Amino acid sequence: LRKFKLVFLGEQSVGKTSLITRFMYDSFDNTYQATIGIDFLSKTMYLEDRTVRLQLWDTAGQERFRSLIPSYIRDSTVAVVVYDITNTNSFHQTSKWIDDVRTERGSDVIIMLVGNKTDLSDKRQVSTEEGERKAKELNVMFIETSAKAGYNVKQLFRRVAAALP
Ligand SMILES: Nc1nc2c(ncn2[C@@H]2O[C@H](COP(=O)(O)OP(=O)(O)NP(=O)(O)O)[C@@H](O)[C@H]2O)c(=O)[nH]1
Ligand SMILES: [Mg+2]
Repeated sequence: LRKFKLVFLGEQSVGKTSLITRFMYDSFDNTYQATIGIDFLSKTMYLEDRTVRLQLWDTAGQERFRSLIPSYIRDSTVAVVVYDITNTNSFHQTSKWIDDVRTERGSDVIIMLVGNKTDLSDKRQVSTEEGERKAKELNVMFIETSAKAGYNVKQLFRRVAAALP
């Protein structure tokens, strides 16, 4: 089968896992269950009217697990790097995650920068335009989402899939 190989990266608590579960299961939980190490989903699905093997690695944002991540980045055609629009540190820290992807794959990768939690726009600390500007500077795609609301979650996956050969 064709593969659709993604890795989710980003600081702790930004909503990596929640994006994945909203997409795959239409499921969201307010309760925080930290990802420990690297979790994995492999599923045969239909993409754009073809059978595709999804291989999705969901990494922990905690620094203590970061040493595990390079081999998973190496095997991933798509890297999804997530931040929380309410947390400026999480936004600036996307740089190291993108650098980690470049270290392993150079330009031979699709990267999507995601500003998540737009349902919390009252608490927004990073503008949409700041995100767009950073993405363009780094030569990566950009989207804003809300895993909680189910906003732009399917679109995230559609857009990275559309970039696959
Ligand atoms: N309001 C709101 N909360 C969200 C959103 N996405 C995730 N959360 C919340 O933020 C917390 C962390 O979410 P989670 O998906 O576990 O984040 P993660 O990036 O996978 N964390 P880790 O790196 O620890 O695995 C949870 O309490 C979850 O409910 C969102 O779009 N909006
Ligand atoms: Mg997680």
